[PDB]
Order: sequence, then C-alpha cells, then structure tokens
Amino acid sequence: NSLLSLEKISYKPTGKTILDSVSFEIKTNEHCVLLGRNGAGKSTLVNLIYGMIWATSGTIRLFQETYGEIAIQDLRKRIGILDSSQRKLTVKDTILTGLDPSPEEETKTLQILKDSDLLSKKDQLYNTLSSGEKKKILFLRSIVNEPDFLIMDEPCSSLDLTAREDFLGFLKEYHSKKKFTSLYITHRPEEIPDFYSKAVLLKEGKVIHFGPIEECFTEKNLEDLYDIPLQVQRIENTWSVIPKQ
Amino acid sequence: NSLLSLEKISYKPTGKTILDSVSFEIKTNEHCVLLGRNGAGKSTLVNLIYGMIWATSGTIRLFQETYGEIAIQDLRKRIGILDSSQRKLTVKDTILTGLFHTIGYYRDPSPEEETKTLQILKDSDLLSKKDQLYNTLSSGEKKKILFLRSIVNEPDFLIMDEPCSSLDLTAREDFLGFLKEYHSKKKFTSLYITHRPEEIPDFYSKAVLLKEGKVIHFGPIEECFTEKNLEDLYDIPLQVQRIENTWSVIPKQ
Repeated sequence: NSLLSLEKISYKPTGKTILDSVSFEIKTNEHCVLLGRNGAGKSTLVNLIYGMIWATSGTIRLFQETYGEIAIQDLRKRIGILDSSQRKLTVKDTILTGLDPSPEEETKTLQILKDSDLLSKKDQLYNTLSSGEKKKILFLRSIVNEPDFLIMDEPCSSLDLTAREDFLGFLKEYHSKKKFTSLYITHRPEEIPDFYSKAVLLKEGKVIHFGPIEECFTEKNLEDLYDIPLQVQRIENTWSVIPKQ
Repeated sequence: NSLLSLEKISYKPTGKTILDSVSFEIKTNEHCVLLGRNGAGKSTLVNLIYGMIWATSGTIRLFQETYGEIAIQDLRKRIGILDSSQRKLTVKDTILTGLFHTIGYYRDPSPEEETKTLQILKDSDLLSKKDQLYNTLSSGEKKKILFLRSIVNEPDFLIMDEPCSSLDLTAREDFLGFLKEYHSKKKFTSLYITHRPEEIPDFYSKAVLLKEGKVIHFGPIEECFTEKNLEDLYDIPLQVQRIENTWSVIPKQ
C-alpha cells in the first residue's frame, strides 16, 4: 500500500547537485508535509514527482510502478496540483480548467461543489471570492480529475490569519468526509493542519529526517533545518515555531 | 512633537470608500505598527502618506504642515520607504540609488555622497560588503540594505511596508536582528505595516488596527493587542500571548 516512494532520488542536471539522495514514502490515505526553507529544493522535488524532470539517479514509484513504466501524461492525470500562482471566470469555470465543456464534465463540477456545500457560488465570479474561498475553489479544481494523490504547493501563501483558518477549516472538513492522499509543501509550520501525520524535512536538497511528524518536529531537527535556536510547541492544535531571543 | 497626524482621512475616488475616516498619530521617536487584514487598505494608506494619492476628505500633516502646504517632492525627501517591489548594482550603489533627485536635476553621486554611504555601512557593520553585488546577498541581507537605502536622505520618518515579505523564519530573524541593533544605537521614527503579528519587533509601542478601511483601534500596542481587539480585527476566537519577545496570535480550536 505504498502510493509514492522515492529511494535515493538525486537530481544533478549540470554538475551541481540540486537534490541529493532523497528518500521517503507516502502510503495510501496518508498526509505528508514537505517542510523546508526558501531555496531548499522543494519546487524541484515537486517538478520531479510530477514528471516534468527526470531523476539523475534513484528510483521513484507510483504504487508498484517506476516512473519509467508509466506514460507521463497518464501519471500527470493521476496527480492533482494546487498551486495558486497559476480574465473573469466563474467558480464553475475555474474548476473546469483543471481537466471545451462536455456535459458529463459540467455535471461532475456541480457535484463537487455540492459535496462541499458551495453550489450556491456556482456562478459567482472567482475574483469576488474572499482570499480563503479562492483557495477552496483551487482545491476543488485540483481534485476535479479524481487523482490518486494531491500536491498542495504552499496553498496558504498570501492568506492572512482569518483566510488561512477558513481554508484550513474547509480542508479539515474535506478530510473528515473523504479519504485521500496528499503532500503539503510549506516553509511555515503554522500553516500545517492537524491531520498531517508524516513529514519530510528538506535542507539544501537533502532530507534531514523523514517519519512521523512528532519525530521530525523536535527542537533539534527544526534547529538543524532553520539554523537558529527555536522554541517548538503545540498551541491550540497548531505548530508554534518561534525563534529564541 | 506630533510628527505624523491623520484626522478623519477618507479616500473614495470612484463610488467605493476605500479608506473611511482614518485617524491616528505618530510622535517623534515613536514606533507604530499598522496591522491589517489583507484587503484592509494598507497599501492605499501608505500611498496616501507618501503623497501618491490625495485624500477625498480629512487632514494629514507632517509636523505642523498639512500636505497641501508641502510640495510633494519635498515631502518624499522627508519620508523614507522600505518596499521590496520598488539590476546588477553593488551594495554601495544600491544605497546610493536612494538619494533624492530634484525633478529634472538628476546627477551621479558626488564624492561626499559616496563617503556618506560608506559611513552608513560602517555604522551598521557592513562596509565589508560595499562592493558585493546586491543580487548575491541572502534574502534577509537584501532587506538590511534596502533599509539603509531608505535612510540615505536622513528622513524625518521611515515607512516599512511588509519588509518581511519573502523571508522565511531564518531570514526574518536575520533582518529583525539588524533592525533591533539599529534601534539600539539611534533614536528614529517609524511606521511598520504588516498582516502578520509575528513579524513585529519588540520596540513597536503603538498600533493601529485596520479592517475594511477603518481603524478598529489605535493606541498603546498592549491595548490594541488584547484578545478582544484582535478577535474584532480577525473575526475569530484567538489565543494571544507573548513568546520569546514575539507576539503569538493563534486561532482557537
């Protein structure tokens, strides 16, 4: 029941090692975080998982299959990506962009909106939604094709506290209602919902540690990651990571 | 010693009220934070304080002079701005781009201007990087240099508009360390704009809380940053506390 597996994955396309012998695994219905500083190689690793770049060594597998065994266009359909960085479309049409509009596709879109108590917004323009609601819609767009797993690339970027809580609340509700698999990418431990049970800590392209999130988020492992003394604790079921004076 | 004052500042350029009757003031050598939700109007307010847009009503003054009494070019010489949006220059060169150009009379830096910039770097223990290219600095270091640039004209006050943008925790610590060190050496006046309470250094003593173009509260920061006033700002139950000399504001479960 391994869904994603990386075994000593490296990426050295032009004499500089960008990813160095990366190993971790995500089982079916698990939720894993990839935590690292700005510039740690997280975007590169996502590119590799999504089949946009080939590893220069190691083995990567989706279920039982090495990436060599799967047509990349088929792999990409089976992996959903939420990343907001991607004139005047509605809620419905924005979601449809994640797949012209076949009827079957339209029905699917409306059901996904209905399952998440947001049908009433079907025709609201996307640009009028609150910042958090926009991310909820991009989440629905990321799962429109019913992927095997979802990559959420810094989905709380540019959300204030209230919007973050709105989005994360929608995530927690989706998780209570539906089994799925995910990899959540961030540099801010406070953006991580309580249902993430596993973590990969990435520093300068190397895994510092992978495993249960309580094992990774020790003071010592986070200090190695951030290179400064830290106070780590849990407050209100969030991770609080604050530099020491 | 009222240095900046806004009295009932409103901005309604085209049927929608973007700022509504904004009132606050900053005295000489005070450090004031503007904490607002995204979309609260913070960028508009900064633009108005920097003379880029005119208020639709109300009064804004630098010391005793209304903005109507000051040539906006002269206003801007007196207000430093640190903004990360506003290209292969050295550190020294980057600081020198901050010099005030009289309209139509741009000139290269004088010998004495070059010397003054080196003194700035020396005073902040960065002379050693004078010739290092700006684009090779760490992300927190770039913000230090932008701060130096912002004070090159010796302004009356400084606006730091989301200065921790693009900084991870380590880079933020680096830059905030530099700010605190600067503050320890020299009295100055500032307005720090953020949407993240954790980005606010300890020397900020006053705050303005902004929501949908309106001031929710203005006063001593401990008065503004009560659970009640922050729950009014953020519209959710919050746990507010101080941890390692930083503000922790965390949603309740």
